[PDB]
Amino acid sequence: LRYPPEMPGAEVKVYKKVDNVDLKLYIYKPADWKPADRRSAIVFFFGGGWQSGSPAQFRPQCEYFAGRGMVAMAADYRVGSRHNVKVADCVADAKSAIRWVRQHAAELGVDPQKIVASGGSAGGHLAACTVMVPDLEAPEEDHTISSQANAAILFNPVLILSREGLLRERLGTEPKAVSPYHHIRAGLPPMIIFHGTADNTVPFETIRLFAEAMKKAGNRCELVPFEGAAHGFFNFGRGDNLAYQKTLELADEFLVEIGFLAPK
Repeated sequence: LRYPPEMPGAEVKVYKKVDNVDLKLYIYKPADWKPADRRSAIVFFFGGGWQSGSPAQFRPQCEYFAGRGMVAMAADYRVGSRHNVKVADCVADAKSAIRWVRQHAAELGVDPQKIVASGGSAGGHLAACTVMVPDLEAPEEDHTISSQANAAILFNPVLILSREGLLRERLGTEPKAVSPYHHIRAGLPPMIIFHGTADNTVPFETIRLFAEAMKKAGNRCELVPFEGAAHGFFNFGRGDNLAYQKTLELADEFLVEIGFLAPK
């Protein structure tokens, strides 16, 4: 992976300007797309510990879901190795991207109620924050436009950043305020999570505990273990793309199930 990324075929849009950085979305439109469409959308946030990473990470997935009829995009967001930011700033950027897509839904051919947030590791944390972590919004945006996504698809996310009830210098808030686990509650959007049982960076148990508490609150939170798999197992090019193909087909089925995508 390289940064800056190369996204051939993508329409580039600046979704946020902050400290003289133009943050871009890379948009992959489906065949027969028209502005008047009301398609589901998916916004991918790359991983990289809130420090590095590249939007190119989820370029293959964007091309897949565009091929299936969604408006699929990969968002850039600020990260520590490039910008003077903390985790809470990345959250604000991720929320800005969801808000921007909803705000621009009509020009994007998008149903503002069918916006999916997705990502891997730190990017999976950001996607989770856009469905359940309150506040941390850009202060000058229009908060009457919701930044909350309507579903989530998480690839070994980080969901617990605080040991309360169970890099702190670079969270930018008290740990609970950026910890999805600490905001579990009823009435949340549906989500599916893929995680390797042998993940040595983000322990599988933290995700199992999250999903159990989330089901107890009545939420559709499906955790799919990948037996013996390590961190990053799902990426294109890893293994023999078996896990890559498998997470796509399970994510596809999840989107058809919740009514965001038509069956193949």
